[PDB]
Amino acid sequence: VTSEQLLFLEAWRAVDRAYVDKSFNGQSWFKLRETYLKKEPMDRRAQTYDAIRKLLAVLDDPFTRFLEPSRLAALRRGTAGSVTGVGLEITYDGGSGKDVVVLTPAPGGPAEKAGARAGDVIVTVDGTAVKGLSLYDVSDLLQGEADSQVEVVLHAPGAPSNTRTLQLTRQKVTINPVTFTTCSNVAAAALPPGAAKQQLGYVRLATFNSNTTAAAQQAFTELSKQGVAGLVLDIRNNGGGLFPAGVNVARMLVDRGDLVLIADSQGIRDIYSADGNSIDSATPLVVLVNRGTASASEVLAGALKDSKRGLIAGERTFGKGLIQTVVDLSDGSGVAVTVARYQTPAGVDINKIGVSPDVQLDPEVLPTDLEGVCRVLGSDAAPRLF
Repeated sequence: VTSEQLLFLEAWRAVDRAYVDKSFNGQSWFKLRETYLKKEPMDRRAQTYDAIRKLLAVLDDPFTRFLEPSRLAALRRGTAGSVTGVGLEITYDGGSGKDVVVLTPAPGGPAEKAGARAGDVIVTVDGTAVKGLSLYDVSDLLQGEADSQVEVVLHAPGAPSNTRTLQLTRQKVTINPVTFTTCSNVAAAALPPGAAKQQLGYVRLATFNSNTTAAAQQAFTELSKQGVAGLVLDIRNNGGGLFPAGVNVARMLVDRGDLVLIADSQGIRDIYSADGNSIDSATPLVVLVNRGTASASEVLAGALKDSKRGLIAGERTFGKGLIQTVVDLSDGSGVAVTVARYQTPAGVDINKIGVSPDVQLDPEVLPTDLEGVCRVLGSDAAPRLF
């Protein structure tokens, strides 16, 4: 057994042990391993890399890929530079014919500005058809020199005809995780049953990152302090990002019971529950969501709904429920692998299904800016949130 063969095996093993589906997409994982060891050239590192890649492909899971030591490192050093993008976070389609689609059009970003919406299929990036490419490959296409341009062609799902050809200028897009306000003189159409007052606390979590937690905490604390009659938690177009932030937020609102299950073809492998340490467990709550509501955000929504902590209003969410992790190799290289799936507290997959609203509403109706928000809520055509 050579060093190179030993390395290929670390990769094969990473999947053998961690993969989400222990039937390996109806393939004999073990048979593959032996076959490859006998048939695939692996005398030089570069070739062992090709072998791993070839191996990973049989699973037919676009999220599962191999990463070379440099790319891994660079992923890691990540976010920094004059490297800029177009305000687009991506993922693959919720039922894979293939497709790379928009996950999140960053608020006030180029893509956003141009009309790109969550869920839109990306056909090409500067002439190259992106279908089936690694998300890493795609990110690279969209990324580039500061203030430079790139052509993105997209179409609405199921309408390859209805395409739009975006000419985008690459620029850093700073984003804020949390904003909130108190809306006063709120219309009644918008108040929870029996509101002592016409005031709603509004909390906008546009993103789940490392800053979300502290800002959300503070927000709920103040609002509770003010005794608003109801809370509006807006997670529309929030790609999810940081899972832990999603859980911390949910613990702020739900004081007991289960929040989210981590499952695979084995059964439940892990679970996250309330820790009892909430900020507000009593003010009536409504959560705004939409098709751009994904991953950690959907976990939050699911927890709020299933526990009966709040109603869900808007339109069904993204349905992005897979969990990928990177397994590092001795190499310094790594295998990004899908290892689990989020399920709601009720035992339902987030993947494909998403979170469904209790109050079906046009998710467009409400603005995202504080002023505009209070304006629509305190008005004649204020949405019937509750």
